Amino acid sequence: ATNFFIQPITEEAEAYYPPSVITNKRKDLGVDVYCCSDLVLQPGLNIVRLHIKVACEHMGKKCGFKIMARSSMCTHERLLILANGIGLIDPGYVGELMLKIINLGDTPVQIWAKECLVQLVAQGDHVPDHINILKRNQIFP
Amino acid sequence: SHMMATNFFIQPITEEAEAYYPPSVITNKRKDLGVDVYCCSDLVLQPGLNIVRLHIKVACEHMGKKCGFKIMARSSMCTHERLLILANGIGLIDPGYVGELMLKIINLGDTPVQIWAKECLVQLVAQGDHVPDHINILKRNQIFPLF
Amino acid sequence: ATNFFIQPITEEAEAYYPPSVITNKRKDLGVDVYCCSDLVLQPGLNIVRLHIKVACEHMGKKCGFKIMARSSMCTHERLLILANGIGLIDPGYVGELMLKIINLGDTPVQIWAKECLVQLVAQGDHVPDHINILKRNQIFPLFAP
Ligand SMILES: O=c1ccn([C@H]2C[C@H](O)[C@@H](COP(=O)(O)O)O2)c(=O)[nH]1
Ligand SMILES: O=c1ccn([C@H]2C[C@H](O)[C@@H](COP(=O)(O)O)O2)c(=O)[nH]1
Ligand SMILES: O=c1ccn([C@H]2C[C@H](O)[C@@H](COP(=O)(O)O)O2)c(=O)[nH]1
Ligand SMILES: [Mg+2]
Ligand SMILES: [Mg+2]
Repeated sequence: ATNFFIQPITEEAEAYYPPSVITNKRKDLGVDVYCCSDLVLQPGLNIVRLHIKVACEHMGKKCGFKIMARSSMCTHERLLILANGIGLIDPGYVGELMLKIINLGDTPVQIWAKECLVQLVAQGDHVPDHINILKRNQIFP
Repeated sequence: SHMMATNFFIQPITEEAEAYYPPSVITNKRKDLGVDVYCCSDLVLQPGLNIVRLHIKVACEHMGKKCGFKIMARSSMCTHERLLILANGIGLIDPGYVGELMLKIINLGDTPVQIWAKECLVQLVAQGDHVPDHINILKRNQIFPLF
Repeated sequence: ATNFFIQPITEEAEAYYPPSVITNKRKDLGVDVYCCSDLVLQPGLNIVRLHIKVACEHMGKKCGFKIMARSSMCTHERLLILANGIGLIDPGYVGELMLKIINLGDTPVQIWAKECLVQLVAQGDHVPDHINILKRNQIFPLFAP
């Protein structure tokens, strides 16, 4: 009914997205995605790449989805917000997912490749059945 | 296929909340998407991140199954003299959560600002943006199975 | 299945919303919407009118929609966000769309009438099939109380 397809673009992303078919059994709404690189976020705006191409599918038809902050993105010591509130991904988009993150604080803050700052939410808030992680060399299903 | 039922269940947790949530069934005949929700207590929010308890337990139900909901700011939250925004753009609550609902509010200004018990800074929106049919305001001292 | 109806309220809106029917051939989720006049946004809160009445309809029934920033609204030289994150428009609202924009920088920033800072997204995120731009000088029952 509702499935995601994630393809790592970079060598760094490959370390975090080994090819795999995840069945979403706890029925999580959002698909957490990694930073894939350590980065230092300056006060103000930061362009943050997510190292992945993503396709979402609902009832067998390619559909859009939304990039949303995870609850832990903003903590007391890290005042980080998604510049656009919600990242709206149109079904026709086939490029790399990109983030704009504002560090509202006065000093830089460190993020680690292992962290998931944001989550992918299918158009319509449909809970995903499967999350397909494709090979870098692979071909989008 | 054609028409589904969507309902919210709000249960007050504190004595302050009982003032704003008398046991009641609210019918949503205006077909508003969101469910306004009170602060219940006067609070001073410091610059930066503030964790605000909402004094309620919330369940959302769609087609008879417990579902998630979304916390969204109301227009009244941010005023010229009170630069307030929801921390995570939109709050995302999973159906399994049965704790007290909490806001993450960022005070963007340099000075402390006040929120007041009677204000609704935020509204609850069912997973998938379904218009609620009923808002059930449950008695405080009750055991309810959906929680 | 899912249609937007946009009606310009002001003469400034008419500069950007000529009467026409737009097809959404790319199947984008959002409907880009213009500022309609040049504005100076001071540091802190700014109330910004959008000069339009909008109705959304899905499967023959009036529904809600959401105002969302476009990723181009915020750049290194203009630190702009929507105060409310997402603007929730109830299916019964038939007045002018209004925006609360926070300029997080320390200096006024200039936005131009032709820029589209936000987009409209149907309730439930349904892809729009048609975007109808209605004539200003007309009363339409979809916008009745
Ligand atoms: O946070 C975001 C928002 C959008 N996009 C991509 C997918 C969209 O289809 C495309 C154009 O978006 P606007 O510039 O029209 O918002 O950019 C992102 O990668 N990240
Ligand atoms: O804005 C929010 C986000 C989350 N939660 C609840 C639901 C989650 O299951 C639980 C854990 O969230 P963190 O401790 O990760 O914030 O808190 C809230 O009450 N408000
Ligand atoms: O950014 C926004 C949010 C809301 N509204 C309109 C549509 C809503 O139905 C109405 C009341 O919304 P609150 O004041 O309840 O957010 O205001 C806007 O014009 N712009
Ligand atoms: Mg309201
Ligand atoms: Mg677009």
